[PDB]
Amino acid sequence: HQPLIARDGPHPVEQPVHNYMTKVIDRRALNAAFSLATEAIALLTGEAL
Amino acid sequence: EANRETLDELESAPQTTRVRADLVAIGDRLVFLEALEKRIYAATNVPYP
Repeated sequence: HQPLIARDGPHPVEQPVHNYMTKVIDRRALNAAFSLATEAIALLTGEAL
Repeated sequence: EANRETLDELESAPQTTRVRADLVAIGDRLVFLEALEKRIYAATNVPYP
């Protein structure tokens, strides 16, 4: 909302104003890599135990 | 009576609030030091006179 200050002639007569915007969301992502190894899989699995 | 009680002087002081404003001592006299274009002339299109 924008205000008024009432002026005199010969300055034109301004009116109240109203402003409406709506912004759109912008989306992204992140990444990280955990990679394991083979002989490590057999252990945790319980196999080679 | 050469010097009368002046009619312009017989009013009681109005009620007074406590307002925030800068007061600067220049020479011997206090002065409101004021720049309006924040309070007024802000976010309207009226130029600052």
